[PDB]
Amino acid sequence: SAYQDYLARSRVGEGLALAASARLAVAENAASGNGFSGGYVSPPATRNVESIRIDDDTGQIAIAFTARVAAAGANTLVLVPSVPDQADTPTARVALSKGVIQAGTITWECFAGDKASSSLPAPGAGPMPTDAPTLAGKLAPPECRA
Repeated sequence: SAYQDYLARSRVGEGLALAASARLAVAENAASGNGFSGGYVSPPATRNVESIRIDDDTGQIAIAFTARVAAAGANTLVLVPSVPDQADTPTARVALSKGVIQAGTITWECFAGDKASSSLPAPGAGPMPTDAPTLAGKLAPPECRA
């Protein structure tokens, strides 16, 4: 129902905001050439957010929501970071490179479970999720959707 979607979307948006902590951790580790989950302490679990985790190799962030939001196994959103292949007049986007000093601006793309390709502006597509998200796009903000 439209009303049920409203409840879920509000809570999913809160989860995405709470994941700012992880986006900052990934950026700090990228700036120092460290594994991207290094030093990251996720905030307390809430009634709506079960966990926020960082992939140490790619910097992808997985947000798992509680059953208040979506069923188990259909409850995860993924945020994918990328950088331009070169800062000046890029021709493509590339996944983060573990161990490399990368202090430039990171672009994050949100993927819900039904989003089958990257949809970023110039310089083009970002990487796909490593672990696939499972949250239905209808429950997520529009830029996470197919």
